[PDB]
Amino acid sequence: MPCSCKKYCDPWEVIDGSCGLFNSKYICCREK
Repeated sequence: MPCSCKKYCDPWEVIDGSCGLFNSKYICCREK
């Protein structure tokens, strides 16, 4: 996956959506 599901992003990555079941997690994709 180019993107990645995490509760919070990386110092080099930024949010892009909401993953998980009740959207609890976030679809964080690379800062490009």
